[PDB]
This record gives sequence, C-alpha cells and structure tokens, in this order.
Amino acid sequence: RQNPHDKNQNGQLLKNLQITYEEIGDIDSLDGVLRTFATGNLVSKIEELQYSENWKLAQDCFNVLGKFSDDPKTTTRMLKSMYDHQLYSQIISNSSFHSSDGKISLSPDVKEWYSIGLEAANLEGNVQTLKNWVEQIESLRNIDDREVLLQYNIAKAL
Amino acid sequence: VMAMVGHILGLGDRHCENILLDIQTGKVLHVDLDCLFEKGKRLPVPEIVPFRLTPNLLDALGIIGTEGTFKKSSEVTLALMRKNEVALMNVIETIMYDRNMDHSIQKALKVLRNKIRGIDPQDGLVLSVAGQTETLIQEATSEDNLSKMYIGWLPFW
Amino acid sequence: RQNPHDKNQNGQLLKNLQITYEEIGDIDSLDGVLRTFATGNLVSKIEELQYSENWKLAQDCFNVLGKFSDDPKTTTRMLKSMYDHQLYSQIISNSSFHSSDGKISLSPDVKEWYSIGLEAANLEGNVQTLKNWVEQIESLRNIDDREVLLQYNIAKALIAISNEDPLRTQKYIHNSFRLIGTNFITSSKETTLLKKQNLLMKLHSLYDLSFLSSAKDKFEYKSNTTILDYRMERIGADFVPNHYILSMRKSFDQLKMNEQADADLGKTFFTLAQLARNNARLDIASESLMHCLERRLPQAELEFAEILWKQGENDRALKIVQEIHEKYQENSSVNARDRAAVLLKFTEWLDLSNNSASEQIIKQYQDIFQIDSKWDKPYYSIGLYYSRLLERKKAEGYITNGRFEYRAISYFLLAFEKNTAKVRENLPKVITFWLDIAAASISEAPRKEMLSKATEDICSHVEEALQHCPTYIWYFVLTQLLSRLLHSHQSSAQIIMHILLSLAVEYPSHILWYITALVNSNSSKRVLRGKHILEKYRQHSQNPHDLVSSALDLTKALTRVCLQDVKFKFDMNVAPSAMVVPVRKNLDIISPLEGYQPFRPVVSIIRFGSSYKVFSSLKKPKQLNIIGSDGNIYGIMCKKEDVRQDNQYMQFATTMDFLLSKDIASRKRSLGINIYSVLSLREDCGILEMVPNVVTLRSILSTKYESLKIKYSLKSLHDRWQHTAVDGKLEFYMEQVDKFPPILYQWFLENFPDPINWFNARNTYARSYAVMAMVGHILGLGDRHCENILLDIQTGKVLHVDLDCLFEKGKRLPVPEIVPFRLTPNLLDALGIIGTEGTFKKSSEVTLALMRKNEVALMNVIETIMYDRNMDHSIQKALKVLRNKIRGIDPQDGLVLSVAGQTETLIQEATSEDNLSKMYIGWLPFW
Ligand SMILES: Nc1ncnc2c1ncn2[C@@H]1O[C@H](COP(=O)(O)OP(=O)(O)NP(=O)(O)O)[C@@H](O)[C@H]1O
Ligand SMILES: [Mg+2]
Ligand SMILES: [Mg+2]
Ligand SMILES: [Mg+2]
Ligand SMILES: [Mg+2]
Repeated sequence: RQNPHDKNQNGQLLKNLQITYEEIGDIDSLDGVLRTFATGNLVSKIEELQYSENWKLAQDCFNVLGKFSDDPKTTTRMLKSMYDHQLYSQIISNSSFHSSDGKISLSPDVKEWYSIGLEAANLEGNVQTLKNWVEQIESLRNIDDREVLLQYNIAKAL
Repeated sequence: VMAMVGHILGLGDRHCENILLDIQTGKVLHVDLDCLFEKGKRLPVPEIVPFRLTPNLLDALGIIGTEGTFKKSSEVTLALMRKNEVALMNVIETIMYDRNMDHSIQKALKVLRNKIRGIDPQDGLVLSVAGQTETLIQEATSEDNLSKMYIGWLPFW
Repeated sequence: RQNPHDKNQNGQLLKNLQITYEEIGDIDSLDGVLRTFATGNLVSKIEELQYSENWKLAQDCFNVLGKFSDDPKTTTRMLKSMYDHQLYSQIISNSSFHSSDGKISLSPDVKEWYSIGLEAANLEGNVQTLKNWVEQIESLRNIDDREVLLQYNIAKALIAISNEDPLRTQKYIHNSFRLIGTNFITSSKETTLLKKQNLLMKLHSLYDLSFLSSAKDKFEYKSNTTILDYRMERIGADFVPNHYILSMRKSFDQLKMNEQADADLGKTFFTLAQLARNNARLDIASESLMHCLERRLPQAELEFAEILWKQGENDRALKIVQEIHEKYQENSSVNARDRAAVLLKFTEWLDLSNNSASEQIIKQYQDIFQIDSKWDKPYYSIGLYYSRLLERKKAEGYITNGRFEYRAISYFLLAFEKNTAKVRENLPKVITFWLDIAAASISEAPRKEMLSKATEDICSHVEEALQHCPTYIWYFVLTQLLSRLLHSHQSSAQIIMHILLSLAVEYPSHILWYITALVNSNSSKRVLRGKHILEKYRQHSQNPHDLVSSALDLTKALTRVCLQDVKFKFDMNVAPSAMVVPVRKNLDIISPLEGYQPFRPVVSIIRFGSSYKVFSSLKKPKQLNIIGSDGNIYGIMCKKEDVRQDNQYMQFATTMDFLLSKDIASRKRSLGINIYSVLSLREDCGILEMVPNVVTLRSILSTKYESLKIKYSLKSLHDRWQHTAVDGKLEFYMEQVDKFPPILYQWFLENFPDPINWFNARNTYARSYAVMAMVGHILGLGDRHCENILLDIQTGKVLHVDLDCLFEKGKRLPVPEIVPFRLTPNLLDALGIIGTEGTFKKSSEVTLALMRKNEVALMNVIETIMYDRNMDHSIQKALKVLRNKIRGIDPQDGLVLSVAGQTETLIQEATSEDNLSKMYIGWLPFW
C-alpha cells in the first residue's frame, strides 16, 4: 500500500508473496492473489488448479513440465505438489531420482528432493526401496540438511 | 456470510452505527434489523444497495479486495442456502403467522424464495452461485449506485 | 442353449466367452454378459469399469492388483488395459520390465509383455528408452514371436531415423512391411473392416515414416507434412487411429532434431490436444498441450481454456478466455475470425456457465456482430440464445410477449442466408414462433398490443428474407406449412401461400404431390386455397408442361382407387410423367454442408403397375406398383385411413433419426430407425411407401411352427381364451408358452449362415428394435400384433407399419393393450443369451437420454398434431401425457424417474407375465 502499486514493482513483490500464503494455512486469498494482477504467465493459471479440487489435472501438467530438465525448482515444485496430495508411491517411483538405479552426488538443492523421497519411502512400506535408498544416502559425505536426517533416521528405524 | 444473509432477507438500513465489530476476535454483527423483506426500498431516496459494501470495508478485506475470501465464502454461503431451500423457507414460514394476513407478506415471501434459489430481480430467471455473487458484488460496489442513497446510510465513509 | 444352462457348466464356458466379445468390437453385450450369471468374484465387477467411462478407476485398481507377483496373466491384464487406453508413457515406465535397468530372459508369456513394451516405446519418442530397450531385445536367442518382431523393426527404424541414416531406416521399414505382408495380414471378404483396422493403423504409421525419412531438406519436408495432413482426412474421426498416427508423427519429430521438425512437433502436440479434448479424453490432452508451452505457442492459451471447460470448472475457463479477449484489444491478431470466434466462444459458454444476466451477453453479441457480420455462426448462437431464454422464462410464470420471438426470428432469418447448414433443427423452431404470436394477436388482441406490433413485422422479416434466401429450406417445414393454413390471420395466410408459390416455382416436381393433395378435402377451404395456389402457378413464367393437370390426373385416380372395395385395370397412360415417384428415395433432402443440388437425381414415374394386390386384414387396403426411371419395382400402398396422423409420426421419425446420427452416444453404437415417405391425399385416404425385402413375423413364425409340426389353431385358439375367467389367464398363458418353444434365435441363423453377417444382423436387430421400442411407447403406439413387426432380410432392421392408433389410443378399447411395447418371449432370446440385459437396455437408455435432452424440439415437431386435428381436449391430454413420457415421468404416482429407472420400469412391465396374460389374442402374446 505504501508503494504506488500502479507501477511495475509487482513482479518482484509477488514471487515471495505466494510463499507467504501457501504454508500459512490460508488458501482463498492465495487463489485470490493468483487471479488478480498476475495474469501474464500461463503457468500461474496452471498452479491455481492444485488448490481447487482439480489438483490431478495440475499434477500431470507438472509431470510433463517436470520432464524439461531446464530448472531444478520446476522439479521440486512437482515433488511438493505430489507430497501435498499424498502421492507417495508416485514420489518414490519418480525418474528424477532413479538415473538408472542410484542417485546423484552432494546436494545444493537436491536435498530438498531427498527430503521428499525419504519421507514417501517411509510412508510406503517396502524394505527394498527403503533399503537401497539409505544405501544411497550413506554414500554421502557431510549431510548438512536439518530435514533429511529426521526422515533418514525414521527410515533406518523401519 | 451475513452480507447476503441480510440481502436475501432484504435487510437494508445498514448505516455505520449498526455494523458492530467485536474487539476480541473481529466478528461482524448487525443489530438494528427493524426493516426486513426489502422494506428499505419502500421509502424516499430508497436503499438500492444489496448490502453495505463501502470503500473502507473493501481494502479491509485485504489487498485483493472483494476477489478473495469474501467472494469464495459468499459462494459457499449461497450454495448452502440453495441446497437447503426447503428448510430455510420452512423456518421463515412463521412470519406469515406472526403477521397474519397481508398480501405484501406474500409478495415478500415470493421474492425471498426467488432470492434463495438465485433468481436475479430484473429479467427473472435462475443464475449461478458465482453469477449471483458477481451480480450482488458488482452492484454493491458500483459508484453510480453508491452516489444515490441517503446520507443517513452515508456511503462515502 | 443346447446345454441345460441351469447347472454349473457356466464356469468353464465364460472365461473364453468374454474373450469372444472383448475384441469383436462389441461392448454392450460384454458388459451385459459380465453383469449376468457371473457375479461371484469382485474382480469381475472391477473389469466392468474399464469399458464404461470410469476406466481410470479400474486402472489404478489393476496397478495394485498388479503388484501381487502371483500370476503372470494378472500382469498382462494390466498391460493390455493400459494399452487399450493409450497410457504409453505409463507402459514404458512400468516396474514389471525394469527389474533394476534390464529385463528377464527367454519368454514363455513375457513376450506378450514385450509386445506391449516395444509398442509403447515406439509411440513415446525417446531415443534412450528406445535404444536400451532393443539392446535388451537383441540379447535374446531365438525370438519366435510373430508380434514382437514388427514393433522391434519399427523401433530400430526409429533409432536409425534418429541417427540421420536414411537407407537404414528404409531397410527396417521394408522389413516391417515384409512381416505384415506375410504374417499379420489375413484374408479379405471374410472379416470386417473393424478387425482389419488394427493392422491398417500400423500400416498407415509405417508409410509416413518412410515418407518423412525420404526428405533431404525442409523444402520438401513442408510438402511432406502437408501431404500427411491430407492423409489425416481419409482417416475418419475415431480416436484410436488418429491418436496412433499423430503419436507416430510425434515420435518421428522428436528423434529428428531439425528445427523444422520441432515446428512440426509443436503442431502435432496441439493437434493431439485438440483431438483428445473433443473425444472426452482430456487426461492426455493436458499433458500433450503442456509441450506447446515450452515451444510457447500463442494458441495454447485458448486450448487450455477448452481443456478447463471440458474438465468441469467453468469460471476459470471464463477468466482465461476473457483474459485473451482483452488481449485482443492490442495489435492486429486477425480481425476476421481470431477475434470474433474468441468473443463468440466467450459468449457461448457464458450462456452455458449461467454466470451472467441477459443484457450483458447481448451487449457483446452486438460486438461480435460489429467485428464480423459475414459469418452466421454468431447469428446461430444468438438465435439459440433467444430460443433457449424463451423457455427458461416460460418455465416460470411468463406469458406471451413478442420481443423475445421478434429478435429470435430476426436473427434466425438473417442467419439462414449465409451457410444454411443448421436449417433442419432450427427452422421448425422459427415458423412455430411465426404462428404462435400471430394466433395470439387474433385470440385476445384487445395490453399485449406489443405482440400485435411484433406480428406486424416478423411477417415483414419473412417477406424480406424470402427474396434473398435459398428456396429449398422451406421444404423442411412443408407439412407444417401444409397445416396451419387455416390460421385466421389474413396477413400470414398470404405469406404462407406465397411460401408455397415460391417453393413451387423452383423444384416443382417434388412438392406437386403435396400441392395436388392440397386441392382435395371434405371441408371446402383447403380446396379453395388450392385453386389460388394453382391459379398463380401457370401465371408464373416457367410452365414447361401440363403437369398440373396430369398431376391432378394422377391424384384423382389414386384417390379413387381406394373407394373401390372388392370382396379392375383403370387408366394407365398417365405414366410416364415428369412427376416424380412417391418413394422416400425421392423426397428427402441431402444433408446441407458447405454449390450442391438439394435432391437426389430425378427418378420419375414411367410405367404404372397393372397387377395390384389387396391384403388379408379386416379393413382391407391395397398395394399398387410403380416402375421408375431405373425400372425398379417401387411398391406403393393406398389405405382408406387418415394418414395425416401417420405423416406426423414419420416427421417425428425423421427428426429423431437425424438426431440419432449426431449423438456420439449413438453414433458409436450406430443407432437408427426405419423410415418411409407417407403422404396424404384427402381425409380418410392416403399413400405410403413399401420398404422392400421385408417379412412379417407372423410369416416367420408360421413357417417355423409348422416346420416343427406343432399343431395349433387360430379360431379354436382365442375362443378358449374368451371362455377363461380372470384367474385362468395366467395358466392359459403359461400353457401356451410351454406349447411353443422360442424359435426366433435360429431364423437369424437361417437368413445369415455367414456368422459375421449373423452377428452384425443380430446387433442391428437389437439396437433398431430397441430405439423404436419406446419411440413408439412414448408416442403410445400399441396395436403391435405379429403382422406389423416387419423385418428386412437384407440387414435385420425392424420397422413398424400399421400405426393407425397413436397417443395411447390402444388403451381406450375393450381388453385394452396395457403393454408398453411388444416384448415377447420369441423376441427376448432373439436379442441374445443375456436377453434384455444387454445392447437392448443400453441402447434404450441412450435413446431415452437423447429424447430427454431434446424435449423442446421433439415436442415442437409434434405440436403440429394440434393443428392437423384442431380442437380436441383429448388431444390436449394426449400431448400432456406425451410430454411427461418424454421427460420421464412414471404414469402412476407421477414424478420424474431416471433413464435407467424408466428403462427398467418399461422392460419389467413389458415382460411381466401377469400383464402378458391379459391382452387380446389379436395381439397374441405367447408367440
Ligand atoms: N412400409 C411398409 N413396408 C412393408 N410392408 C408394409 C408397409 N406398410 C404396410 N405394409 C404391409 O401392410 C400390412 C398391414 O398393413 P396395414 O397398414 O396394417 O393395413 P391394416 O388394414 O391396418 N392392417 P391391420 O391394421 O393390422 O388390420 C403389414 O403386415 C405389411 O405386410
Ligand atoms: Mg439502528
Ligand atoms: Mg431501528
Ligand atoms: Mg396393421
Ligand atoms: Mg389398421
């Protein structure tokens, strides 16, 4: 409000504004923020689907946006949209982890992937895909991540 | 919710001494409610708003204004009133035996039934919940309407 | 049937019986076989889902049945259920193949897996998962499988076509042609085209790879793509081959990394998307359209709006389509259609969304008309809008004004002059609005003077439209023009005479039959107008012949050969004539598409037949013959009954079957009804057409009961029934049905010993009987005794021919006809093993749903009964009962019942033996 909002400062203000609603528990303002003064990209019109009962229409749109291999965050958007809708068996069967059998090396943003992939593997009880998973985790060097190690310890407990 | 629970009952008379807010949690209550059944249109410079939606209240709803929790909760309210037309009309049948024998009470109950089911009061046929919501909002915040009504219900505040 | 089926031999008989339906092309008996006498296992109730629009509910049930690892066939059931529903990317990503990276050894049943896994890998163009796949194939020893090697060779052709090697992929596609030309291909002139189509789609996907590989530059590659898009027009409109061929062009264009190939590839993804959203399969339309956003087409913003509209959510689709509409307040973005069609779609599913008042839609309807006015689909849309809003106000307490019909007619008549392809289903809605407010302006004209001003100039709209619209389009409402002439208006009476003058100048010879029956009545008013319509005809310029006087010479002869009851060989040289034959292959209109001639070519009368025939009924009408211009014996039936009732039945039939040929719930199942051009001549007489190759099922049952030497009677048969009391009817009926075994299931054998013709003939029988089975009941047909269920030997259609009583008149006689329709134990097992729970029930439900969806048009067609027979009150009660039967109200305890509910009600009161005992032995039920 203190900004004159009629100008074009509403590009850098919004990409973290939706962050401050999508985990606050409120949805009906987030869906109201997305459909007002933010109608440039069509991907913004796609992400309104995943909160309004047609979420699986946005899932398989994200799955083929997720097979473009251009950005790492458009992959973790797919993974978080799976995890928010309890598609755990579809998370552990994702090809973004399984290169052939194992996974990639030390993790700048990949740990946010592993945090999901551990957790769904805890929720799908299957000792082989849970056992080779922490076989791949323990090849790492220095797991800095606060979130990975919880689901890791639950996995080795299982 | 009460923004068109009152309008369906034809509340009116919504001047600023009757929109009471509680300091504890921020609920909204309406207290005067002497006129119902759109009686506020039957007086000089008549109240032709559906409900007091007024530019202090719009940005009070947030940045996005009326296109937010207000609109979605309005749609949920109108859908729940359409789903329960028979019970709500059955509750309000007792107006016809509190005040017994009027014919204006019959016209009021028929207009009430059409407002519950979602018929637009001009060119009367059934409109959707999102359609009825957009109609009532875009005729409540319409400045050509908000210029007209009496300064007892002072709109510019 | 020859087995006593009541015992427990129906365990080993069924597990291959479903195999003999699930690839025969038929579904509605397979779904009928599964839900009858097979209700033990729940997995059998699960497999009914994968054919009834909830297939993805059965998919993920099969996926977790498919992770039990107990049987190999419950895995290939999952794989075939994926492949039948085009989930190719889900097939190649299956864990049943990928143990870790590779696959298992030599294949007893695993080859049936690989046959799928190759094939989906051909349809998902991805060189790595296609290359390691045939790396795993070529580790094998001796691939015996006839099916694996085709998709293998297509796979290695695709791998070579990614490596930019033209002669190598030509070599492997020629290997694929060798394998199909020897092994997969079978004999023609025995099988259908339905089973050959599964191989023709693979051949059409093999040719275009050789046609796109043989190109060294983009200059001929663009021409190759236009040739293939030309080859995408002979393909038809079924989803499976369309998706298969476009999937193979997709798989070509993303293995060959040319930039022109990528520009082709975006086009193929957009065509897959708009293909799949028209076939109610938007599960893959979205994940094909999202490829067009990485290419960033400026057309995907509307395609995602159509996907959102087909999904179900309306408001977000409206928001994105108005977002791209106010994006069209920017630069050029061609003004003719790409702006007007976007705004038209916005208005059309703003109407459908029910999210606006009327004037908000009209204020941009006129904006559509401002931005483009040489294109009549917006005028069609606004005509449908007013001719929908008139009912949506008329459903409440709204009374007759004129403006909502004034604007409706003013946009319909302006619409018809441009593309004339929506005339059959809208012009009857026009000229019933032309003659409702006109009669209301006579009934109580002294405010409602507005409709008096409205009827002042909709007549002016008809006059100003007739001078520059085509002529033939009035013929569709011709009998409705033949009725309502006695309208008592005196300003539209001149125009309805002018509309027969104008229709008699151009194309006379068809309508001259109607215009000579027009100057014929007992009430001397139709004939008085018949001189006026024929005084001015010869006053017009083109009078090629004395065909009016010879037309009356045919007419008075044909109406005097119905009085001469004998219980003669008159005038003969009237034929030949330029007058054309009364057969229904003269008098229809060819389907208006976008210079054509509106008729089949003239097959005129040449030699009137001499040896007539009279039939053996109580009231005896008589059959003549015609030799036409080709020399075909065209049968002609002259009855001494008012067939003006029978024409409106037939116009109901011809507005019913052309709706049946448009619904995808019916065109997938190929519904239809028989039809024949019936014409009146005068009251209590008429002519009607003879469908050839037909037989009564009295004649079918007479020659099969006597072939089994079953001794029965016809006069001693019904007096015993007459002497029975109210209690003995049931025992008499049960004794008579134990007398005659049902035998109609082998008359179809004796006509069609070729079993494929037998199977198609029985399906055509069940479906064609199923539609008219309650098209007659809704019209209240009755009188359906065995001399009136006519079957054709050629293909097995069912026609109903007597139809003298309609509007449930058959209940108004002693021992009344209280069946809905003749469903009778010869006919039940004639429908198949499962009886009425099969194609009969499903096609019945489709028929009733299509009649409920089109209540207004069908009632509008049958409104002309009220002006054929003018002033009855029983006609009003008949029309109200007809409306309630159309909408689906049960005639006892009247309230609205579902389509499956109304179907089960009519069937379980038609086959009810307590009802079938009651009715008279003229309609003898035990046969
Ligand atoms: N369009 C047609 N195609 C073939 N046969 C037909 C056709 N119309 C009538 N028929 C024949 O005409 C016979 C009966 O004609 P119909 O119109 O019923 O006169 P009818 O005297 O009323 N017979 P009915 O009412 O049963 O006593 C049928 O059994 C058919 O053989
Ligand atoms: Mg007060
Ligand atoms: Mg007060
Ligand atoms: Mg008959
Ligand atoms: Mg008869």
